[PDB]
Amino acid sequence: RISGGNDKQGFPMKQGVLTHGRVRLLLSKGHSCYRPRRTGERKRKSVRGCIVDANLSVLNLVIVKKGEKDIPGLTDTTVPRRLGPKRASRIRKLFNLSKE
Amino acid sequence: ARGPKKHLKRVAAPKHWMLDKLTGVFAPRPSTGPHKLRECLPLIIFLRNRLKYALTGDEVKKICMQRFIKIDGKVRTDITYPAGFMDVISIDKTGENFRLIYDTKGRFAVHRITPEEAKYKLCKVRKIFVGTKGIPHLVTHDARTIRYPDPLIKVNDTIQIDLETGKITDFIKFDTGNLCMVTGGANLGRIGVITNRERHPGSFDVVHVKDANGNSFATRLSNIFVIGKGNKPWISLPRGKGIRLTIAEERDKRLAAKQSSG
Amino acid sequence: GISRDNWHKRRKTGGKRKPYHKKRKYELGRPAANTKIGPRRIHTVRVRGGNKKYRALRLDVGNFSWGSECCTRKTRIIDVVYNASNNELVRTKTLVKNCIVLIDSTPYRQWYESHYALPLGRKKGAKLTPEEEEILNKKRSKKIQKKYDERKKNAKISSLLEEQFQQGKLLACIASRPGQCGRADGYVLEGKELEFYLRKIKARK
Amino acid sequence: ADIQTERAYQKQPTIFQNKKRVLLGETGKEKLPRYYKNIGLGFKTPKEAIEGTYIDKKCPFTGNVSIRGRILSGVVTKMKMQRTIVIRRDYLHYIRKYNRFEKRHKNMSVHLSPCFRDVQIGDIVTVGECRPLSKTVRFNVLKVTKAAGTK
Amino acid sequence: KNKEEAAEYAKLLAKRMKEAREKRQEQIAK
RNA sequence: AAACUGCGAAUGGCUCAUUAAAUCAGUUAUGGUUCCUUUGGUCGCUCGUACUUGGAUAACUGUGGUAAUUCUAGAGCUAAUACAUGCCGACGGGCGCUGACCCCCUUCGCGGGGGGGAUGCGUGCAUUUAUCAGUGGUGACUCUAGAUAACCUCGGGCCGAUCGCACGCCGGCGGCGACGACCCAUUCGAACGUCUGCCCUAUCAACUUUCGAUGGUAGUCGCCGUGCCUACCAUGGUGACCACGGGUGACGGGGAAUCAGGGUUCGAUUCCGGAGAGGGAGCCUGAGAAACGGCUACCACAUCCAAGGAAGGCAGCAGGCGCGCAAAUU
Repeated sequence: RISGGNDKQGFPMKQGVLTHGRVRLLLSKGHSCYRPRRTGERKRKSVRGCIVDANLSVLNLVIVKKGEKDIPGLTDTTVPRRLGPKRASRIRKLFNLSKE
Repeated sequence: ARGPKKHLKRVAAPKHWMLDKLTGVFAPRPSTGPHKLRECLPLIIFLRNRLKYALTGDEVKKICMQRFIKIDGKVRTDITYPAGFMDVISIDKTGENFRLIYDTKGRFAVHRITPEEAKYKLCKVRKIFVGTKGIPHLVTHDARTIRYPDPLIKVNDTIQIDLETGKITDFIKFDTGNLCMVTGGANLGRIGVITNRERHPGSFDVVHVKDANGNSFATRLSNIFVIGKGNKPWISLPRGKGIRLTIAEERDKRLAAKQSSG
Repeated sequence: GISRDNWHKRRKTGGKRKPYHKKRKYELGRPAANTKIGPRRIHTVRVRGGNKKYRALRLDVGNFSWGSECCTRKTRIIDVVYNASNNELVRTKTLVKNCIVLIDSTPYRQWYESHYALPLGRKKGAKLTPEEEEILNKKRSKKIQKKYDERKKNAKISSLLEEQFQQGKLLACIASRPGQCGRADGYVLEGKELEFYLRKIKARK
Repeated sequence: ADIQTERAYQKQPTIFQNKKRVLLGETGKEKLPRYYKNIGLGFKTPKEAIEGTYIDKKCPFTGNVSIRGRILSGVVTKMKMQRTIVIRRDYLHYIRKYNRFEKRHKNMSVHLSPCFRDVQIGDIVTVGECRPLSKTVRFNVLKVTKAAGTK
Repeated sequence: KNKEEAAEYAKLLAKRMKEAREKRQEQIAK
């Protein structure tokens, strides 16, 4: 799955912008590619279009369906899963616990 | 401009705090509370400037955060808490209680009261209104809302409330012959008997007051605070009994006291 | 933006005014809520002090009142026919206060049927719809019919009100501000007010 | 003497005029209830306000205004506006250097209710302060005193 | 607390209104 | 420690450019508005999974892009005081209703008048369209309170889904707190009303009214009153008692420089009020800003650049340059 990336200048690809190059958006809280410094602050930033072309420095991909072969450093390796649930409902759901 | 101010310049502070000008630029800006900014006494002023229990504001903060100060029976940790007229300050560790009463020079006197008298206070009622299914209400000068008041209590009367329960114990009607105190203006701090009230519709009423020694003065109705029924007070008056002395008699008493005591 | 200050205005003598400050936030104005007729669409605008105003943009339902009978029902708004301020507020059909509207008469008519004990009125063409004549004829005891008769004794509807009830529409006045509260409420026009507004609409047409 | 001379219906908002009547007990226009109040400070409501028919939302007696603040006086100078008149207030201003005064005046545009009829230029009018009624109008005529040089 | 305060005020109001009625009767006696 | 959340950052400090009934001062009003916080503090007043509910996301771990910033993307986890759409609890209710049963006063002829009863309807002052009492107030309300008919917002609406070391009571109860939250109380305010008072100038005598100029009516908008704005209507409104126009090396005041008495000058400057943050303009958040040690543009300057781009605002404290007769320590 194409999950985004950065262009030649490192600018990230915004999800909704349907273009090939770069645009300047007045971003705010709740948008990607922006972290507000103070509450209510909006800043205009340059972001890359979500359409993939050759003028990208990196393109992030997510494996959603495995094949018949394991990549030497991507699938055989088992990065440990840690930090189990904390909310009591999540605890009794994950371990499949009843009311009592 | 742009919202409320949080500072108070030391020279813009109320003059009855008796602050001096060389200590600092700022005065303790009293916090919002039951009493107005210009007619209150911040707890730091009382604890440091009057009682001299503390030398700096930090020591006042230590005293207050040790939960030693009770205003109207409630522990108050705010050092700029506005304490005002008839408010009871009780310090249990040292076992003394004070009532904030104006002295005859318009300033809050250090008036010590017995622990029996520290269980109540007098509150002048500011408005009476009916709300929430025909339930009468009562607003005092202390910003206390007391539900279900006596139907005979009207505006400008003063009630007596027990501090522990916060309920009306007794009340004095506003009428001629009743003792009163002046809480604002030139005659602020004076105690006398109400003799006559002049009503000016659409404007401020004028109440005329006579001292024990027959001195007669007047002030606006909003500045009148009736103390007791008739000429006897329901609270203990300060060292001066509300009599304002002319500067000649003040000087004469000072000279006589200097002569007699060596 | 839009300002409501008075210091941009000429003096009473007619002299020009020189501003001593630039526009303040508390002097602002906002675009009008041209509340048209359509499916309910209300936008919320945050105002001074953190309170909320309900900027209604589309409304087709309102809580109108029949003052003489003291019967207020939720009713559908059909049309606007008179505006005492601007003609274009009728041509473009915007709901503002004190504008004359056409509302349905079905809830008031149905309540009147629940009131109905009157003698023969307008029942010529009939309706022949079953389970509706229960509310007019019914089976009832003696004292219930006595109460209904004593209610009929004081039943009196104006001829103009009848003529409107035949058409299924009623003339009403918007007594609320839809652009500020989000509600288009009011009262049904009756009496000399109804006559006056009928003359106004007739002369306009 | 039509009252409805505007594009909207003119009526006192407080008075409900659509109450159900009785046919056998009604012959001609029975009554239209009149809303009026007595303003404070000892001002008596004029008769023409109580038994009149005019609709004035700025009238101190039959309108929505409340009189509060300054009670002033002046002489009527112009009556060329609808329900509004211009009064002139003359006073003497002290100049301390010369120990003398100078004549000065200010015109106030005040609202005049239709309860005061046949008010003439030169009459002394008592005005009361109210909320801003227009751009320049902040006072309402409360009592009209006929000039000494009148009929 | 609400119930008790309402009851106490009802009793006080009954007393106050009864004394007002008695005072009005005494005034109209003269 | 980090990070999410909350709060503050709208105070303070600086400067006096603009500004001549403007600001400001005394006086008065808000019965024409809003108000974080403090303090009293309606907080079982709703009549048919509650022994605790749900997408998440930071910190953290890892993969990165860009010459560059307090730039940020992708992936793996995990919380709550961004947020409750419960009615096991007052659960018998009470109150007001489109009415299947009931009994009476001289009488077997339609007789005028009384109380219970269910499937079927509803039940709070912040939100607008309603009588007699008109609970309690004001000088004065179209005030407050009450009653009936209804309504109640995609961008919903208040009636609590959480923490605090002692060990204690005849599947249950309990004491102190903390934090929230509608709404009432002017605590701090703010805003808007011009009652009176301001420098020089007529070589400024008439000014305002396609563009609101003065008023009226109805609305829009606004927190509210109001030509504040719109439509229609009426021609008004202000001036030699200086309007209007121009100038000011004009921020206003408290106040400061001689004492005969009277005055003449000054007040950028530590207190109060106002305004501004290079010049304009427009906004987000918020109770409060048209905020600039917030954002977004344009105008004028100006910084880094790998030339793709990115980042600016000392009339804050110090310090530089410049300007100058003229003013201090990074």
